[PDB]
Amino acid sequence: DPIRLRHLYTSGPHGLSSCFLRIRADGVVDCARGQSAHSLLEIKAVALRTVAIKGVHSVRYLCMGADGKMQGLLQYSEEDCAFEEEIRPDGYNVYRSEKHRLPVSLSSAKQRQLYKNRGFLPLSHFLPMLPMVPEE
Amino acid sequence: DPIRLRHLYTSGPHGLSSCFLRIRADGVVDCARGQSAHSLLEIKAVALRTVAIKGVHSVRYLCMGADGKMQGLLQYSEEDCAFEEEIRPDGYNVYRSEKHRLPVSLSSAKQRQLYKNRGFLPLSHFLPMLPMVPEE
Repeated sequence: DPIRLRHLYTSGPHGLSSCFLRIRADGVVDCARGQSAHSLLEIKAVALRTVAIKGVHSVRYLCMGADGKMQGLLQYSEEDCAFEEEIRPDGYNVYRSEKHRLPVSLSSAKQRQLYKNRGFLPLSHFLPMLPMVPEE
Repeated sequence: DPIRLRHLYTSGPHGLSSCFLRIRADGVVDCARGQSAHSLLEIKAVALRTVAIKGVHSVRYLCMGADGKMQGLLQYSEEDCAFEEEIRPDGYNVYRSEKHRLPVSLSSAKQRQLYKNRGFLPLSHFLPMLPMVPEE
């Protein structure tokens, strides 16, 4: 199916923390305060509900490593960079990794303990936002 | 690409504050009133729009530390001393640090609060000036 250019938005319960998934040139994955060139992602279907996410600007694939820690890799590998896209009741998406048994998330090392301490991960629900300006 | 020898010029709104980024022998980074041997910088491309800045006279690399505070280090480290060079509408350049999420600036500790209080940093727009006398 068609390719999608979007900005993945998430936030904490307070709301004051607006976070757009950003893939940096140095391979780091963090939170951007608003839509930017580093947060513009290319979401491509690889299988049924499975997708690959690539930073348009950094040209790095969103990949999952140890503990579900996210990073941007220049080289794509299905097992670490392909995720099952699922819509949640809140209308946001969760991107799950089969191999790592965890959803993509911008949670910190300390926050990741909540996946088995409460059964969830902070900053793991993402709403694909269309860019505020046409682009392709 | 080729190496560039320049003097980075900036100023305050009053204009009365002419500032050339100076890298001192004692590692301190401050404002020079005019072009001098301490303000002669070597700007070298490391990647696409990424550059390294070294004081010719002090032989110190322009590096960013805590709060974006600038200092001159004898030892180069990409994460703290490499910046993305971007041209602004005023024709001046802003040198951004991916790791520190801030632009190079000669702002004081008190002035740095303006980055999130207004979204900018004083003395962060720099115009690379060619030396007024040939040199290499």
